[PDB]
Amino acid sequence: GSNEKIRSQSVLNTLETFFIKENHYDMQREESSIVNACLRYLGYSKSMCHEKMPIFMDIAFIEYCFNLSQQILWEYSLISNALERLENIELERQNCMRELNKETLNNEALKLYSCAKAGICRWMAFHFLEQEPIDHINFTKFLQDWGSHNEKEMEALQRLSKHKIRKRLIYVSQHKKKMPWSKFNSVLSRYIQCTKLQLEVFCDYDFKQREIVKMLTSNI
Amino acid sequence: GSNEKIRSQSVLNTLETFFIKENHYDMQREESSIVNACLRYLGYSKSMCHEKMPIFMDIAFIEYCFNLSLDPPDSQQILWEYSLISNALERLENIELERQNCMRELLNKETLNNEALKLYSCAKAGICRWMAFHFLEQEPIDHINFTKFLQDWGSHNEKEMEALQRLSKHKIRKRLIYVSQHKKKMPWSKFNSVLSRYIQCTKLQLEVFCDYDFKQREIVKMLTS
Amino acid sequence: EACEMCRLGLPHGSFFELLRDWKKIEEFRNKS
Amino acid sequence: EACEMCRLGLPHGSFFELLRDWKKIEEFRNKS
Ligand SMILES: [Zn+2]
Ligand SMILES: [Zn+2]
Repeated sequence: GSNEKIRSQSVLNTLETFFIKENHYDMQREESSIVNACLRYLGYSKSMCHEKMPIFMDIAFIEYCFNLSQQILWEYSLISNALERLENIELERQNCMRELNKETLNNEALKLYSCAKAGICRWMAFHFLEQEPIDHINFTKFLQDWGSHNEKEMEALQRLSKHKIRKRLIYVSQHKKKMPWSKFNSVLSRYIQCTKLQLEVFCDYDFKQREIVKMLTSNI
Repeated sequence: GSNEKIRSQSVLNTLETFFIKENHYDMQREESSIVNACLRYLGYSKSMCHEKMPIFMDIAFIEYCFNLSLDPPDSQQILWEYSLISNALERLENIELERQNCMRELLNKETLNNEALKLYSCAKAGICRWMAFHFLEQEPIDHINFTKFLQDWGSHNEKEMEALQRLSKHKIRKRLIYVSQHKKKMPWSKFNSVLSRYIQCTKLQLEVFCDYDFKQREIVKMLTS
Repeated sequence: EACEMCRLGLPHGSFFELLRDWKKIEEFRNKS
Repeated sequence: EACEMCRLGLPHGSFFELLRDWKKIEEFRNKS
């Protein structure tokens, strides 16, 4: 019953020490087996099914999913879930911040968020557009769900979808090379580090940002 | 360096939560993978190479290795192998040393202490004996490791261990007859009971007197009224 | 009792879905 | 720097021996 709670809580506390980094989390090969075993245990834990997931889990997932330390799996269901967890991070940031440099960082997160969210939605869309045949239902269903702030860009991708493979690749290939992924990797990485910094400083989380705070106090 | 220290201490705290039992620890299917992963992580952890192992690990090991049960039988779950059983006796000795040390520093205290001592000597001797039985039934006998085992773990019992060394020179049928007869007289279930009681008695002492938590609250509650 | 997945003893919730997504990424990166 | 095993990064000590012993018993009970 609730010994299973205590075991699961303890397994979660171990993940917290493996996942919360100063910089970004990645699967080092010496930790894959235990991290996997911890995730599988929580995943099948009866007591954890309706439990509020800590925000360090979502952050570690985003860091892992987008390799922030062809490595990103551009799959509909996965990126949709990834965007949902990125949203969970942002809501938690907003709530915790709502309680000079406070507003500078708060605004920086808001701009990096939308820009990162756009980048993810865009590159998922590019991946829909590279397939043959296209899945028009899911492509549309994805744009409706996630790109509703960048509506004119999605309108343009929607009417690009009517063209056959050759022209789709030429638009996608040229637009990939105008703004490459490295831009969004950098924006996304910065949103995570900026969110971590805010939450530790003001909202009393612990993201191992003590050394980062001392460097900003030094004046560089 | 310090970060992997912290991570290893956390893996160890998670193991504590899986291993410490009211009754005795056994490997359940749904915990196999995480228990194995935690044990491998600690086994290769650089920061753990010279850390003293907490006593719950030794206890869990002993419960698992000898497949200890209180209430209830399983066919041959104990691996009678020289190196394993020698390491097991070492870990039992560590439990005893921890218990003795902590009992130096209410009215049932002397009794619990003395009962643990009797149980330790009997458990130790029983494991010795059953390891010796295994050696005696091998064909040929591993005389180097056999003699080594008795020196290391049969110093207190030097009277009995003279006979086994003479017995090891006789042929297989004679050794099999001896072992057969000595097993019928004092079967393993007697030593399962002795070990189980040693371990459970030790857990209670350590909990009540020496500030451990070994989930014995119900035994302590009954010992009040 | 209310949650029929709980009654059925089947896995579900945030931690399970995280697990599935994490595994997908691994499977993808293991032969890449 | 006293420990040559620590200098070479090779596994050793109590937790390592526990692991090996633990593995030996699991091996024995899956076969059996
Ligand atoms: Zn449920
Ligand atoms: Zn060393």
